[PDB]
Amino acid sequence: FGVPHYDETDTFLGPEGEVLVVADQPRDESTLQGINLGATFTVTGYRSRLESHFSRLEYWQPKTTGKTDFWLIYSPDGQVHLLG
Amino acid sequence: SAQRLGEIGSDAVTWEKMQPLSVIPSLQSNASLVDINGDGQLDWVITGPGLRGYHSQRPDGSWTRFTPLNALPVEYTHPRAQLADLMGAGLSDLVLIGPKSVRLYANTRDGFAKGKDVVQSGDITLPVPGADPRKLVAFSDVLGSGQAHLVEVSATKVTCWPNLGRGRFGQPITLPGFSQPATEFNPAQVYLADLDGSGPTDLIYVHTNRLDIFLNKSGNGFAEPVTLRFPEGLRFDHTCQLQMADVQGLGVASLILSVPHMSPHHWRCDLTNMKPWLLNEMNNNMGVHHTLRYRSSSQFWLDEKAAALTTGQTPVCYLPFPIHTLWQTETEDEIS
Amino acid sequence: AEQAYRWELNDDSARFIKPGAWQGTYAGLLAGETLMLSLAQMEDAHLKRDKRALEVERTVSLAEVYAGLPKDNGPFSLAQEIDKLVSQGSGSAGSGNNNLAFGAGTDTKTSLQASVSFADLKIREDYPASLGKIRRIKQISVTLPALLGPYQDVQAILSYGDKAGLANGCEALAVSHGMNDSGQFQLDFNDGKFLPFEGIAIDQGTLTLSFPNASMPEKGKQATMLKTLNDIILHIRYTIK
Amino acid sequence: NNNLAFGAGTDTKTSLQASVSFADLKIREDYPASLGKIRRIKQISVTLPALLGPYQDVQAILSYGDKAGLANGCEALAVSHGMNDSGQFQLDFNDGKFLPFEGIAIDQGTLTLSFPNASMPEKGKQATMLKTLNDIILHIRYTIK
Amino acid sequence: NNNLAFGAGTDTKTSLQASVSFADLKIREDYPASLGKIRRIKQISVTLPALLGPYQDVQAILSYGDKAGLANGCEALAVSHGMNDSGQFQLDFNDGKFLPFEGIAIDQGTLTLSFPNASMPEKGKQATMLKTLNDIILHIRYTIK
Amino acid sequence: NNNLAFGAGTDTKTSLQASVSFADLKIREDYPASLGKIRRIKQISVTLPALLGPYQDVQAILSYGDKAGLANGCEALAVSHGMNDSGQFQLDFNDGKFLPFEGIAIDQGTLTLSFPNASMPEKGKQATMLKTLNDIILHIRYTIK
Amino acid sequence: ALLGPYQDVQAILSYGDKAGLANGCEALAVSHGMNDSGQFQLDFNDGK
Amino acid sequence: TWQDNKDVPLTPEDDNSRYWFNRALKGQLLRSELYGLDDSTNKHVPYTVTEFRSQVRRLQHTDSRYPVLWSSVVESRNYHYERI
Repeated sequence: FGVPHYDETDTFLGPEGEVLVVADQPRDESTLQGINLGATFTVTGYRSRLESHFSRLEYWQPKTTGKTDFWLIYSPDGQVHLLG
Repeated sequence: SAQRLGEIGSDAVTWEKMQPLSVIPSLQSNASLVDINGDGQLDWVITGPGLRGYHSQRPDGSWTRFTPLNALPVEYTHPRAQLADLMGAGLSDLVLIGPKSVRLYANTRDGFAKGKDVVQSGDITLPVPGADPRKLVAFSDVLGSGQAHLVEVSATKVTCWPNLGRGRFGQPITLPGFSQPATEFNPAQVYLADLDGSGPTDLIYVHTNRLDIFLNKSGNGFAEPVTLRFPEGLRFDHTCQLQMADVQGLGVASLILSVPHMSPHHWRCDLTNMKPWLLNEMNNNMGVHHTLRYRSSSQFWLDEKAAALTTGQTPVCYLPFPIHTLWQTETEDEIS
Repeated sequence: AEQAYRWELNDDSARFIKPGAWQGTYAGLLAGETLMLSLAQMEDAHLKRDKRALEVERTVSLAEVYAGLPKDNGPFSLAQEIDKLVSQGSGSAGSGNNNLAFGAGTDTKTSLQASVSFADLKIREDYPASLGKIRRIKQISVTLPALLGPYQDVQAILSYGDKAGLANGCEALAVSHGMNDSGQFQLDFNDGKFLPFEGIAIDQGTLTLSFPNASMPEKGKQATMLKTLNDIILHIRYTIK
Repeated sequence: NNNLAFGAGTDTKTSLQASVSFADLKIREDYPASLGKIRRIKQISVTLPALLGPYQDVQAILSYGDKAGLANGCEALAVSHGMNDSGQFQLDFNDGKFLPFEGIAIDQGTLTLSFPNASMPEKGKQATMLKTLNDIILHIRYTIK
Repeated sequence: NNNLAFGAGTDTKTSLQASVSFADLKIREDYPASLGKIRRIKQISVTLPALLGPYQDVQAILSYGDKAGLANGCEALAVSHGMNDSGQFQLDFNDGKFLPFEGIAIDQGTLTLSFPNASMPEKGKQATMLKTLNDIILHIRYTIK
Repeated sequence: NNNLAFGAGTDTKTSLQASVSFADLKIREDYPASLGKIRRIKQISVTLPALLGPYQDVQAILSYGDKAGLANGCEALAVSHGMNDSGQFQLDFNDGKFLPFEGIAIDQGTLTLSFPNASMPEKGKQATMLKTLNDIILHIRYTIK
Repeated sequence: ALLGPYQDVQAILSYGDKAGLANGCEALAVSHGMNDSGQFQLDFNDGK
Repeated sequence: TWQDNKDVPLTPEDDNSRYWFNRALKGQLLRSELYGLDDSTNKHVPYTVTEFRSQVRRLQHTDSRYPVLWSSVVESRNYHYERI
């Protein structure tokens, strides 16, 4: 529906081509699997508008300024994927 | 309206005898039929002194009773104001263009957003439509990106300013390959259409008894033009029209010329019989060959409609999109 | 001319023409000259009272007005009440001078009409008193956002039921197509004559708009066109001085 | 004389006003002295690049602060729609009467534009509209002698 | 009286003219005699379907019959755009003066249109413009009395 | 008389001027001598192809370099926008008065078009306007008799 | 939609009881077909 | 709607909701028939009829612009006629 704002109002799509609804409340996290990320990240869970897999997606944002963001996907079969 | 000509399944298409319509939107003045909502319907949009609204042409051949707009820009009717998708929403935004900035009011479907003045960066200077009678200024997807870009066509070159959204444009580039003598060149003779059909819009120049097609190399300039000739007597002048539409349901626009003189006379030119670049053959070199054929969704509609005509039904198409679908395939065994 | 003078200026106290210009004793000699002077005096007064009044265009949504009636008056949706009324040729909506009804006169029993008071429109609130106290109507246009059959027109009469010093025939206006319609085939402000409703005060008086043969049970004509009408729009041009 | 404020008059307190000095606009400097030193206003039109809702009309008046010898009513102009607007239903340069602001030197004086019912918290009406406005544009038609 | 030719006058040899016969046009037979026998031209406009550049003008003069029966200047009409052109910068039926060709009976005489600078070997300018002239359309406004 | 220059007057040094002779426009040659000899200008309109945005005006003046017999003010025309512009806010061929440049023989004298305050080093206001000026088009309405 | 811009209509509209009309007001020329009239210009303020 | 971990029958409110609920089912095969094409009288009956009943369960509806829905075929049939 148009060029993104590159801010919190943007709607994101998951890999299957679908709207990601904030699924849950944000939390902070400084590590991942024990790795010190070097920044505090705010982590928001997401779920696709139309469900068909029930994977959980997370958007991590570098609350501590200086790092970049990233996304994680937690697969129903236990796989974990990191993107961007 | 349009109808299947001949037997159901025939590729032929014709037109129905014009009928008066049972419902007229009224409020004819200061209005036009456009999909302002971007809903897949056309809205008879009226503007003026307390006139802020529309009637809607429903796909079922009926009308929505008058609906007001939530917000109409004062400048909506301003001379030189354009309607174009500059937000990228597929909605036509209202915009005014000067050489260094644009004024845009985003189309929010039910009306327009508070507009903003967008200042262009650097040395980017925008063409201003109407600024120079010798040049054509228009929005077109000359890059084949799915978005219209602002383009200027002169006798010697084509310059284009990429649409970056919200009325912002990128650094202009030159698209070489288009050329006409400066003396002969006249924007009125310049047409834009994706005759190729893959996305980038081709540049077309019309001459009496002939037409030059400059294929658009995906925004990288143009091919040397193919000159086509018109049939004897099909002369072209300033009163003559040129339309481009997929009247044949081939997924490719055909060209139609008309001569209003001595009763309107019309001619069509097809450049194909099939949509270019679709995958239509496959062969594994182990004796198995495949062939694929496609048809516009609009052809299937003509037949759905035709069947209804024989069953006395009045079906409704809810899809104003003449997109190809796969129609037929075959698998051939080279051995047996 | 004296009456025209008074009307234009919103001042009916003015007087220039006096009796006795014609004296029987003197056989009326100089009666003409006497009148010529009075006319010049009138003209002078006109010129010295005139000003370039400001032109204000104010549109009105009837539906908004009816929708907005005080609870006590009983607000309603204009479009909805109309449809009930074309089906019910004996019904009514609204109250006071802000309502819908079929006309009472025999000729009007199948005519659906709406009425509204200027007092409720309260146009005066748009501008400070200090900008001019006299606010009077110049011209009223009508728009009817409804659908029509193939070549069907729409019939209606706009009128002011409070006719007073208003010039003969200026108590009413024809409507045929809407779209900023008027009672003229050609609207011309330099016609030299007064336009319908011209000189009516902004603060008071009642207008009505009548659609003949709006009763559906009687198989009328407007009944089916009214069915598709979502609002009534007035375009009221008035001036301030 | 180049500012924004609400009007001081009792029934103008909720009217938002904007004002500008013609001297500060320096229109005069746009043309050479040799073309003549008499540069005066013939007419002013007004454009208001805002958005209007279904029945939202513009309530605004443009006026010259000092009547300065003008004929009655020439001190001001109404605005109703905002696109190259004017104070009269028909603009006619051959009308025969003087137009609003006609004869004012472009050289000086303060012009003001009034917007009644602009105060939002006091239940304004134009106030909603005014928020959608991006600029104020004047079209000053003047002549040189 | 239905032909094309280059003119024979001193300054007409590079000018190509076309001409037609009113008698052959037979406009008269379009309506019944019972309507009145008098049918006369009020005005003539010209359309010249052709392809001209943004600033390329048409050079052509329309003229008729024996000028002796006409008011001065009514013997001819200028053509410049070929777009329902009249020979006037402004067409006005209430002008008070006779229009070009006004009062000519539709029944007779020869009408002609002349294009100067039409000889290609002489480097005429109309000479190349005319390669795209598809037709000459006359629009005749006439009336029955 | 076919050149460009900055003006030499005291208030013109920042004014870019264009000058053209009438004689070299060779208008006369468009039509046969036998068509008429008195060929004089009735009205001139001006187009200045340039990137003038929605509210961007242009200050430009066209004048006759040999005022002689012209009524006061007919020596010049003021361009405000450059799109078939003209010498008045309302054009009316029935105005009752003579138009700018009216009566000038089509091949005599010279015209000059000024662009005031346009020199870039001087921060002329129009300097950026001229950067986009791609031509100067004159539209001359004249008559033959 | 009967005709295009370069085709003409030859037709006459007339009223039977012409007795009360001024000479020529008994009929209307038809030649255009689009809200036309029997005159080249229409002006309701015309003195005739 | 999913409530207290129960599959609860729902009348889908207004048009906004109805839209998302119906949207969730797009592309779902609802019926399929296999019909022979020959000159026998059996050409007037299918060999088989397959039917599906789809459902949509509402799971989340915080950001109401894009409600989270899940869908599947709740039930299906297979009729065998053999053109009888």
